[PDB]
Amino acid sequence: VEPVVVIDGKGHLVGRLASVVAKQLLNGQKIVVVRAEELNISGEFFRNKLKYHDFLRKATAFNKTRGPFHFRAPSRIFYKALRGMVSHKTARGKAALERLKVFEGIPPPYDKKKRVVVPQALRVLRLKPGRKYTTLGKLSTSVGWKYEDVVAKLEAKRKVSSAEYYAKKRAFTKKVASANATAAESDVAKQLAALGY
Amino acid sequence: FNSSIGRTAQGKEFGVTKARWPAKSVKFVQGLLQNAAANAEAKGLDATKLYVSHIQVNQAPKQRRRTYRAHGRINKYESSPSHIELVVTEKEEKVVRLTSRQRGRIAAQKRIAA
Amino acid sequence: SHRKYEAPRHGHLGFLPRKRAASIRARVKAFPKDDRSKPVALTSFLGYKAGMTTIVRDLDRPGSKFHKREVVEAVTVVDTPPVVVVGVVGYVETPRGLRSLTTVWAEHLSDEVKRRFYKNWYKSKKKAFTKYSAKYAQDGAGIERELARIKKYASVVRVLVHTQIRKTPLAQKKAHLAEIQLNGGSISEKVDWAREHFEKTVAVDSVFEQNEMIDAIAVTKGHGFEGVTHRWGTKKLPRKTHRGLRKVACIGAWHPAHVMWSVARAGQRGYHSRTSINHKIYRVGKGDDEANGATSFDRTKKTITPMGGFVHYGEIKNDFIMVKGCIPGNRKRIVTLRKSLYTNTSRKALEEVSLKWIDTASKFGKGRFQTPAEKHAFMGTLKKDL
RNA sequence: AUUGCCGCGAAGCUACCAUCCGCUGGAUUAUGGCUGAACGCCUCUAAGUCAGAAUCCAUGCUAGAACGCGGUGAUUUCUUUGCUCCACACAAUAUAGAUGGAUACGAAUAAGGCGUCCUUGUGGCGUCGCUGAACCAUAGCAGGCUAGCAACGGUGCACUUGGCGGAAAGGCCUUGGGUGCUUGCUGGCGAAUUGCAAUGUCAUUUUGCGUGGGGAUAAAUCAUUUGUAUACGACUUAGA
RNA sequence: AAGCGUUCAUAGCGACAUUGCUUUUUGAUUCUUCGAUGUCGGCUCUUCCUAUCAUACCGAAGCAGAAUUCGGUAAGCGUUGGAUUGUUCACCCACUAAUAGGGAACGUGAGCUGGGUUUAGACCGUCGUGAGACAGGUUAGUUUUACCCUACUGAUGAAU
RNA sequence: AAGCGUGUUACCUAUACUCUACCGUCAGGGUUGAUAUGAUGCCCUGACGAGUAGGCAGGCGUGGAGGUCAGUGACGAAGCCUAGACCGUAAGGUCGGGUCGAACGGCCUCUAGUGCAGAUCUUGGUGGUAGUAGCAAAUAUUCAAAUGAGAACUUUGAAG
RNA sequence: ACUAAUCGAACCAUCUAGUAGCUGGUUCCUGCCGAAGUUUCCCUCAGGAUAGCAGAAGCUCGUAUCAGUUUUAUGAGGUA
RNA sequence: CGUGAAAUUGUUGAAAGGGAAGGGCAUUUGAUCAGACAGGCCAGCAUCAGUUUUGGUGGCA
Ligand SMILES: [Mg+2]
Ligand SMILES: [Mg+2]
Ligand SMILES: [Mg+2]
Ligand SMILES: [Mg+2]
Ligand SMILES: [Mg+2]
Ligand SMILES: [Mg+2]
Ligand SMILES: [Mg+2]
Ligand SMILES: [Mg+2]
Ligand SMILES: [Mg+2]
Ligand SMILES: [Mg+2]
Ligand SMILES: [Mg+2]
Ligand SMILES: [Mg+2]
Ligand SMILES: [Mg+2]
Ligand SMILES: [Mg+2]
Ligand SMILES: [Mg+2]
Ligand SMILES: [Mg+2]
Ligand SMILES: [Mg+2]
Ligand SMILES: [Mg+2]
Ligand SMILES: [Mg+2]
Ligand SMILES: [Mg+2]
Ligand SMILES: [Mg+2]
Ligand SMILES: [Mg+2]
Ligand SMILES: [Mg+2]
Ligand SMILES: [Mg+2]
Ligand SMILES: [Mg+2]
Ligand SMILES: [Mg+2]
Ligand SMILES: [Mg+2]
Ligand SMILES: [Mg+2]
Ligand SMILES: [Mg+2]
Ligand SMILES: [Mg+2]
Ligand SMILES: [Mg+2]
Ligand SMILES: [Mg+2]
Ligand SMILES: [Mg+2]
Ligand SMILES: [Mg+2]
Ligand SMILES: [Mg+2]
Ligand SMILES: [Mg+2]
Ligand SMILES: [Mg+2]
Ligand SMILES: [Mg+2]
Ligand SMILES: [Mg+2]
Ligand SMILES: [Mg+2]
Ligand SMILES: [Mg+2]
Ligand SMILES: [Mg+2]
Repeated sequence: VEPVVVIDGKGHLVGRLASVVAKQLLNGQKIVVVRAEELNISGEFFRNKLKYHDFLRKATAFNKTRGPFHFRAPSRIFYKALRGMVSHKTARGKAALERLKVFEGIPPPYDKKKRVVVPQALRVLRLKPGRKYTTLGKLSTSVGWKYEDVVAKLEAKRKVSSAEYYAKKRAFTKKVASANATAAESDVAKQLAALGY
Repeated sequence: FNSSIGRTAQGKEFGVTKARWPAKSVKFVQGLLQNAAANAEAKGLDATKLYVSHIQVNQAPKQRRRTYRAHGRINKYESSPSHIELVVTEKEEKVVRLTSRQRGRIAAQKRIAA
Repeated sequence: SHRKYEAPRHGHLGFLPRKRAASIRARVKAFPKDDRSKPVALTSFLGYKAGMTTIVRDLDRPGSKFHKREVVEAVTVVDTPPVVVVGVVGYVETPRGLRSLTTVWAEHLSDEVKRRFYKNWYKSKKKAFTKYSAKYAQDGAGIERELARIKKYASVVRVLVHTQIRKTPLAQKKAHLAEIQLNGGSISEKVDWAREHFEKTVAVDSVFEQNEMIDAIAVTKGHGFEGVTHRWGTKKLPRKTHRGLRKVACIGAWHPAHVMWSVARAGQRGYHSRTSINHKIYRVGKGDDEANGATSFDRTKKTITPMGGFVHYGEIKNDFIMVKGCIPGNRKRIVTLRKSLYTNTSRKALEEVSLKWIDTASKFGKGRFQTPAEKHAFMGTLKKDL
């Protein structure tokens, strides 16, 4: 129902999240995906590193600059998966892909915006317990992504400011809840309770 | 008509790299510019407001020559002449159909606005 | 079928494309890692390549057949007058790379650096930095605010310096402006150092010292369009070869039905950015000193300049770096000398070098005299009128 | 004498025929190990884990996306009165698609949130979830005019106080009073005929044009010139 | 796995059998091309494969050392100079860390060359009455076009 | 599991199946003392519709011929142009507008040198290529004046 | 080899539109029907004749004669 | 030098344009165009008919 939907990419399975977003984009919903570096791929880190190396070796033989581009960043690995689920050579596919933004970490202005999850694509729900899985940050670093440290540092800074905001919100939520509980057992509250509210 | 022309810095002002200095064409055009100017102030037109409103080049019939080729072959060796014409000009200085609902809405807006 | 005789490939595939560099000033693509413990120092220095000459020195290298025995070594002289600090830039870290947050300039800029911002200086109103210099008006509050922003942010701090090209025998008149990373101390110390050094000159002896291994970053000499024989080093085809022999005979197999990017083909040779490394500084000479070309074993009161001047360059009136061997680029070319990216302890490095003699005979011919007085002594008097 | 021939011959070009220079970190393979079950023993393997190849990825080096980006300088009147910002007035232009609100901890999931207390912990106790089926908002000619009661709250709008925010900050939090509304409650008046429905028009983009209110007063290219450049373009210099 | 290996099947081998892989051999086919896809070899030059000759790190040995041999990861990096032959192939000399094997229209002829096959001249031998024949020998015997598109190498450049 | 085996349902969509309409084809019928004059007509009923080579049928178009429309036309025939209009499944037909200048149609019949995208088709015309390849053998031109609209190139002088 | 850019029999014209089992092309629309590459013979094997498959014209009659089917009864066969 | 087609070309106008272009079905947008008031256009509801699709519920074996 939101005009823009911000998905926290942490602990999601890359391909099941990719299909979800591809359907959302084609159906006209603007999507921003944050914390791309925290995306998961099912399977061992070695298996997924071997798969990327197999992807790396395919290039236009006579000119490597006109070939399959191998983007290293986690948000681009997600974007590549989401392409191929979107008919990206069409105008409709271009307009769908223009409804999507994928970021490492959470930059502004999405720091102070609600992040949702896709339970349909969450590893904690989908993947069998004990199954080995990969984190897209360490995969990306192992294949040449340079900015894991700066992303981690900026995310620690954001988490500190966010925890402080949450402490203030929790204090106000406490006060609000106390005032609403006190207002209960009044006449207006009892009439409200008879109506499911 | 510029395939395999050389490149010059004098094409810069026109947003191009391929520009030439066709002296024979320029002489013919400026001859016609002179004539049309003579015609304009013969008609009584003002000089300072004149601008080239129309200039048109057409292929005239070709003049045929021959060029001799290896192994006793003859090829055409043709001129590509021009018809040129130009004009210089002085620079010069709904009922709406509305339905009943639309008319009523317009009336309603007029009685609740001032 | 298979090649039938193995041979290494002609040319290096990592120095591609062999195209003209985007600027005559080669750009420093990596600065030395920053030790916050050491004091604030420049990481590079700007100089102009002057020429080359020979030296004689004793060789301190045990186990060699030439240990403690003299050797003759070619050296490259770079004319390095002091550079003027005229700006500071703060670089924040980003998941997309380093980003310059803001740039703070000095209140006064010289004409040689103001020229660098013009293409048509003689016709211009010379308006550059006129409104910026009014931000120093009352107390420089805006300047101090921008500097404070660099203190707060800016994980990397690079200082803007320009050469004093007017102190060179070059017709250019227009200074070269470059970003030099500033290593040492906190970010705040780097900003304080840069602010303290605005309008100030920094000498080359405060950045480099003798025996230090340094790197040369310069654009190579240009040669225009070159055929594959000399551009790539391929074999000359036999003498009986119809339709030319300075070529590659086969530019590809039938499939792939394309010419490979790795086939040697004619095109631009030279004028490439190059970063050559591990060049040992043999001398850090001062221009305000006769006997630049003198050593402790010579005592001939002569400067570094050859008789008749450095060919196509002129005389060395400024400070200079004498560096072993050859560096990329030609005479008059702006060169950036950068400190070593790594600590080298190869025992070719760390070798203290003591020059016995520096050649200053003419390089405009087969020069046989070091000084005009030595020429007078050998020749005797001549007929040239007094 | 088509460079007449011979010796030398600077400059330029140039030679493993000359000289200089050619970086150091991580992760791995094979393999060898640790801890260790399965299988009361054993076991490099299953879960964990160490070392480790001319391997791989970085550092470094080359190019720099001609539809990736950032910072900074100066930005044309005494020149058919130009440029720029703001405000309001009309025109035109379009819309990958407003139609109450994108409503901010972090981390785990064989665990957590919230609240409470203490001996401030990997604590005691209580409580919750089993979906946002939520919370917030939400009544009034697309929301009018007007009278009061109760409270001193809510919310809008500008003016304003301070603080924080650089990842792409361009937003968040506040202070003070002022000017509105308030459906927290009780009233009085108006609506009609768009005719039994017709999006029945309420949004946000761009560019003009006019008016009135601030603000600033350049360069680039060609031509000439250099040769660190060069097939030509291009490059790199100079010129009141 | 019967045997060889001093004893000992499997260090290294391995009979009798038997299961496969490969498409650089040659056969088999005749699907594409006969209003023509230039034909052997060499030269040049790039890249690919690994069934690894060398170099790295290793496991095993009938591995004391040295030298070797079998095996793993591994194609990152190299893999030569010559006499004779048109040779592919081969063989010898020699250097070497090594002189591994192959592909790419049996890579590569508008890139060359043209020694070979395979036009017409000519000689020989055998064969044929003869004209003539010979995957038998010998000698001589025109190697054409790019300015188009793409690709490649370099070089400009509108629009912000 | 969005993998493998298996089981259950829901659901998606063919020019196929069911129903309806319209077209055509085939078949079987109806209809004359006004069939309320179209009997190769009109109407009823049912079924059917792929198609190279090929067969047949009904039509469309072109040059000329007999007849008719006492047809059209200098107040504009024919021809040509026309992202203007209408009819026909279609071959095609008709109309408007522009250009134009002297003839031409409808219908019933007769007749044929009667319909083109191809034939390395014939003749003629024209492109892209392309302002491209090129205009480089024979040693070599230069200054001034005169002429002239215009002089590297003509003339004269000087010179090499 | 040469005999006018022509030679293992020149050139010009005619016979001559020489013959071709072979190559190429063979010009409007719609409707209905709709194949064969198999039999025999042939100096036959890139071709023909022949039969077959196909269309067209119908005719004699008007639900028969039938039938790429089964059942019942009765034969035959020498493959698994 | 009657008419004066096509190929090809100039100018003007419109439009589209990330390694062709052209085509089919459908619709949006723009431009352009015919006819009719003696019913022409587009719809809404009700009661039916034909063919279907999806619910609720009753009675029996
Ligand atoms: Mg590609
Ligand atoms: Mg959140
Ligand atoms: Mg990289
Ligand atoms: Mg050319
Ligand atoms: Mg000729
Ligand atoms: Mg090989
Ligand atoms: Mg030759
Ligand atoms: Mg040098
Ligand atoms: Mg010299
Ligand atoms: Mg153990
Ligand atoms: Mg680079
Ligand atoms: Mg760029
Ligand atoms: Mg061919
Ligand atoms: Mg292997
Ligand atoms: Mg071949
Ligand atoms: Mg050839
Ligand atoms: Mg070839
Ligand atoms: Mg030969
Ligand atoms: Mg070409
Ligand atoms: Mg060529
Ligand atoms: Mg299943
Ligand atoms: Mg049919
Ligand atoms: Mg006729
Ligand atoms: Mg007419
Ligand atoms: Mg037309
Ligand atoms: Mg007439
Ligand atoms: Mg005919
Ligand atoms: Mg035709
Ligand atoms: Mg045809
Ligand atoms: Mg030319
Ligand atoms: Mg004939
Ligand atoms: Mg049929
Ligand atoms: Mg016979
Ligand atoms: Mg045939
Ligand atoms: Mg039997
Ligand atoms: Mg039998
Ligand atoms: Mg005529
Ligand atoms: Mg005419
Ligand atoms: Mg035309
Ligand atoms: Mg293009
Ligand atoms: Mg289309
Ligand atoms: Mg019904």
